[PDB]
Amino acid sequence: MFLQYYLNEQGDRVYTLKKFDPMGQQTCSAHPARFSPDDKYSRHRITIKKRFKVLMTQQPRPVL
Amino acid sequence: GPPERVVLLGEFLHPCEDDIVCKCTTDENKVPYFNAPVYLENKEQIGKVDEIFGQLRDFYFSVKLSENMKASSFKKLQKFYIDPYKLLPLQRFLPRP
Amino acid sequence: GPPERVVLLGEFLHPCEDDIVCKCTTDENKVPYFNAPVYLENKEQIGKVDEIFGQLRDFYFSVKLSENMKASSFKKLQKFYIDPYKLLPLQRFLPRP
Amino acid sequence: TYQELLVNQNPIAQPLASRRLTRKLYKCIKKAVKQKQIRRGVKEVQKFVNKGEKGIMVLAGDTLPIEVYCHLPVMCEDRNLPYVYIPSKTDLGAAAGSKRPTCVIMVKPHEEYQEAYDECLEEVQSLPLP
Amino acid sequence: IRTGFINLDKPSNPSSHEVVAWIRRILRVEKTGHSGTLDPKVTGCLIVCIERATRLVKSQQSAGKEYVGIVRLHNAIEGGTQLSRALETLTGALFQRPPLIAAVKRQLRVRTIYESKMIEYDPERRLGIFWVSCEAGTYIRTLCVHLGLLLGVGGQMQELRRVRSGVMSEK
Amino acid sequence: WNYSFSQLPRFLSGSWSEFSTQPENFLKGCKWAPDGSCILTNSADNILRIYNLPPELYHVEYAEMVPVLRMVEGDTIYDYCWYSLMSSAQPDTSYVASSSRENPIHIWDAFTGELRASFRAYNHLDELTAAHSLCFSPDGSQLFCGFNRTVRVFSTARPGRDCEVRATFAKKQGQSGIISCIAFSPAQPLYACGSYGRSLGLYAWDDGSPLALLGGHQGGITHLCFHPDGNRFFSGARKDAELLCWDLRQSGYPLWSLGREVTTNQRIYFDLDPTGQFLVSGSTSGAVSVWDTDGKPEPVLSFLPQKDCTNGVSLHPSLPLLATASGQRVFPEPTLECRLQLWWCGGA
Repeated sequence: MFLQYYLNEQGDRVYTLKKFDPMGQQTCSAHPARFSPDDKYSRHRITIKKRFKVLMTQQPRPVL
Repeated sequence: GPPERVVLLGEFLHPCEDDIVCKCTTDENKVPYFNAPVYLENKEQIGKVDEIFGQLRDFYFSVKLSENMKASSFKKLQKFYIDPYKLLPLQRFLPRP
Repeated sequence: GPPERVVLLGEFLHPCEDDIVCKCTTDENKVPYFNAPVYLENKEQIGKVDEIFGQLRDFYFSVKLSENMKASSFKKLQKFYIDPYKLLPLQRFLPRP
Repeated sequence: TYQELLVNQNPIAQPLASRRLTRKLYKCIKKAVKQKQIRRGVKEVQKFVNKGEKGIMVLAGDTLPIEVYCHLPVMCEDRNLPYVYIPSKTDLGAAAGSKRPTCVIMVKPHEEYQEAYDECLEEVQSLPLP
Repeated sequence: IRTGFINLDKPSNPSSHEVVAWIRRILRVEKTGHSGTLDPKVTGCLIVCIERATRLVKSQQSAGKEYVGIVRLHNAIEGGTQLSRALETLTGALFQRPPLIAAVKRQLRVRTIYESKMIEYDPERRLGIFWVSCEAGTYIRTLCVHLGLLLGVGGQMQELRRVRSGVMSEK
Repeated sequence: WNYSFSQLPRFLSGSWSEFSTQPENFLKGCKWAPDGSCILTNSADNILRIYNLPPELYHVEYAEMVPVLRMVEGDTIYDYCWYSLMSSAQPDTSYVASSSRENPIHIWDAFTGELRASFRAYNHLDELTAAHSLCFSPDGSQLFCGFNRTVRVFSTARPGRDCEVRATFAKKQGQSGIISCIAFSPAQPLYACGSYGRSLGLYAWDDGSPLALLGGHQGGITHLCFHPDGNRFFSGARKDAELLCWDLRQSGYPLWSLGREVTTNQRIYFDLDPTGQFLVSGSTSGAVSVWDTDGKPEPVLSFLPQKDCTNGVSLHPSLPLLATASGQRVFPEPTLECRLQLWWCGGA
């Protein structure tokens, strides 16, 4: 849809309409991916998120 | 709920079979709505206008009293008050020009 | 029909998509009823109150105009009037003590 | 110009095609679109990988969020289908004769561009895997 | 899990009651609550309380929200500063008519907008990003209509996302 | 003066320079005012432009045409039209309706170019929906406008959200899809709706009750024209080679089919004479074709305004003037300018 964003230097979302940020990188869509409850590709997403070290379990653990 | 203000409707005459007959004394001879709430000057509802009768410029009205009220309570020439929006002008009942 | 009297509701600001936006200037900061008829001081109905918006003590209202009216007709700071019974007190919308 | 698009790549966009291989893949897509032998959406590509239709699956390496298409790499590895990433989604759409972008295309084989298809297929399978 | 909650990023198709239904199928639990409705096409922060955490839902539902939305204006304005001033006007305790439901006309009510900000404006498409911090139960669709009336050009809420639900945010 | 396509139309001034401001701009049709005073043009920049009739016609070289008005919209313009009963003698009649993406139906004053009124169509959720088509009634009292599965009828006198809603699809029965064009019969008390769902529908004016439902076309219908007889009418579609001729008598099946190259998802216009004898149509190739309607319509002429798509064609109601709008969407590749033009079609 219309809302895009890019991250500033302290990790906050900076919302914008424009497809490119002030440093020339592409802006992400603000909205998450569309979900289906009948999705059967859980194995597949874990498989390659593990491979490229971007699964949520492999990130730095949050400070609570 | 309780209205912002109330205007003089009329004064108490004799009771009649557990409701109260009252002489109407409105400014400009205005006529109340049927089932219009009747208040005392403290803005407490005593009843509702049941009957309207008599001559056009000298008319009476009976008041069907509230659940908690009794017809013996009221004194002679005690005034009653009405929400000014459920009055109507006398011209409405007078004939068309 | 036409009401017995009308009280100052508000003044004309800019039009907006064939209805008219108006700054509310009532005595005691009273708030109009939704779909309350809006009159000019001649007691002629121009429209009805559609939207009410803005801060509590400085609010606006749009007027959905009548069949025969046009939004171009009205001048800046032209006053509009309402039947005083379809106003409400501000205290109603303020929080309970 | 190519190196500027390399900033926008995903975490999961490997193996990325070489600059010349990217050019070969676009030219193969143009010929396949003319012959009416491609599939464009995730919706489509997912449907025909399930049916078991063979083809080179070209992915856009700047797709975000990755959840929209990150199941497809493993769907290919289950069926031994050859897949490859390319720098941008806009160019992948532009290769298919479209102004709007797309994140994935599957090129089917055909007689009219069989030699170009086999040239692309050979280099895709030869890529180093992460 | 029975004493827990999820800080969910709600997707853009389903209703908020459908989303928490899907969560209670997946996790295989009997009860869930959801920190205030997001409308079917709205995304963002939705605190989903599970089981014994549903005892906290009133505190979560009553908490202050934040939104990032897009207003689409129906005619051109002078510039981004004019939209920025209309947002400053609609700060503080505002009148808002609650929408009709089952032909039950709810009365005009008051809701506070704590802060407003005009983030970006596009004169070509007549689109404006706004950020709003507000009380629970504020109608942002209604805010965009009023913002359009106040400018004189007219307007509608194109898009919406909730970036904060009380204690939890998208950060 | 009278129309004659025994000879190729002579060139008369057009405008190219202002359309070349934006990259990959293109015209989206052209329409004469019903009195013949001026011509209205849509473009991919979302700017309606009005050009006056050339003074040098009545006064040889002609200068490049300049528009007397530019009236900017903020989004894709789906449809636009002159008021049905326009005359340049009356400021109250000279105005232009215009619908745009996620916007109200705007009414623009044709002299000053100010926003004069707004008609607003809301769905059941109270969200604004934009009209994909526009048509004034032959009296000029009502403004018909097409949406997904429904026509709305605003009263021209009362601008606003107030409208009579007319559903064309009820419990999976009737005319489905976005209603892309409306047109009224000059003689009969009816109107015809074309849809992007393949079908045509006829409807009675007063009630909106279906008179007929017609197939024929192999793509989404984009335009309609009634013949001045009242019986006969014509239709055209996107990505569809045939321009279908119909008749209100002997209904249910199209009488004839006229060939034209349409290879894009475009509203390629076509128009009749005021007298009703000739029929002119554009093409994605560029070639403007002409048929004599007075049996099957006979091909009279084919000529090329430019080496590009001729999307718009408009015939002047009094004079023998053909207007032509050009341009189309260019498709990219991994790493001629569009124009309005006038043409004299009078006899020797």
